[PDB]
Amino acid sequence: LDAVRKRPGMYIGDTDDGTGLHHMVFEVVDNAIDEALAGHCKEIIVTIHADNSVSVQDDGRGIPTGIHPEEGVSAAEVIMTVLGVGVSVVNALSQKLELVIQREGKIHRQIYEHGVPQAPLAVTGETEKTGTMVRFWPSLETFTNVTEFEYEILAKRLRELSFLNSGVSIRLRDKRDGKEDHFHYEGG
Amino acid sequence: LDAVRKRPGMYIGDTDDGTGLHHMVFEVVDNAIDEALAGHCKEIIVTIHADNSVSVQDDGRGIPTGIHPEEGVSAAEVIMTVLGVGVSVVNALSQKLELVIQREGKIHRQIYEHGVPQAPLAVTGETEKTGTMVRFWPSLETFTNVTEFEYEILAKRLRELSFLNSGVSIRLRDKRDGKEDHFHY
Ligand SMILES: COC(=O)c1ccc(O)c(O)c1
Ligand SMILES: COC(=O)c1ccc(O)c(O)c1
Ligand SMILES: Nc1nc2ccccc2[nH]1
Repeated sequence: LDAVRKRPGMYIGDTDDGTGLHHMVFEVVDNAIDEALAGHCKEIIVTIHADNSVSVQDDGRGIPTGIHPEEGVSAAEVIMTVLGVGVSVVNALSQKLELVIQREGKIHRQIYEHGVPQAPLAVTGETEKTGTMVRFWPSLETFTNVTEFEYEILAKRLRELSFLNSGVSIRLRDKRDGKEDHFHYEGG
Repeated sequence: LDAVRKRPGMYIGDTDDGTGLHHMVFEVVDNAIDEALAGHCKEIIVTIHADNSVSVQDDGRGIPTGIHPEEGVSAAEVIMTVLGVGVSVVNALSQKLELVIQREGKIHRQIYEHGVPQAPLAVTGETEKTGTMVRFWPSLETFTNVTEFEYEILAKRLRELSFLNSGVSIRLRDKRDGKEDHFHY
């Protein structure tokens, strides 16, 4: 990920005017939609947390967790740490990123800071559900001037996205003020 | 550098008991000694600064600055960012590292933060002098418990090095309390 770290703007867009900041969310959402589309229930939830982190979760299959034969780490870690621009760009430019994967009856958890995993992906428990959750805190060493998420920017885009992605339920929650929206277009 | 950032302990040594912390200095010192050995005056100066950083300077020829033909960045940057363990390890585990190279009539400078160059190596002025200087601020995200340099730990090692590298003068200065030593065999 050092190539992204060296020139963040070339990968995410403008890091000073808020456009790159919001691009972080939309990159994660694109992955979540892809996950949601492969399942039959298809729901994603985007939450703006009070600490100005954002989490995106889907109830899909859960991204793969098995050890990659060549890389020697979990598939999820490979996706997060090897160079849409890819979620690895978001990970690189996040001061913290939490990953939770529910798959095959197991809960997998991992934490990253500035793209660096704090430990290997670990099975911490059991679950009856499936899905992936990523919560990230944009790096304040990279994102300057505009550092807080604008609800309207997210809601507008998620609304547009719902019409292209039929059957996918999209929820947006702002924990700073309690605002909620639900974008679900059932065409097709 | 992510392999280093991922398992700092495996590259530099224990990051909680002060071992790894001091090894950071010794890695830089190895490079400085090599550089000093190739020069005429043969002196390195190791300084513990009051803000808990350490600088190591030599009066050697200056490490190479030209663009690496294959990597496409300065040779110094290649050495600082591509995997003794190598100074790239120190760079990766330093929240800030400042590099100054005096060579071929010019002064060159570069800043890194957590091993990431903030800009390319750049010519900032002219000079008659030659040598290299690295000042590094160990990352406190990595180094825990023992975060302050112990003078005697540095002095002990530097003394051993002065006997082995007998033509080289080694100066140790502590700007916190003014203690200093001069190892020369
Ligand atoms: C590559 O997959 C991801 O990074 C990813 C997938 C699904 C999600 O719900 C999410 O928040 C992130
Ligand atoms: C690659 O060389 C170095 O990293 C290096 C060389 C000489 C020095 O005086 C120093 O502090 C560092
Ligand atoms: N604070 C901070 N910034 C970083 C950039 C790259 C790797 C680790 C880092 N820790």
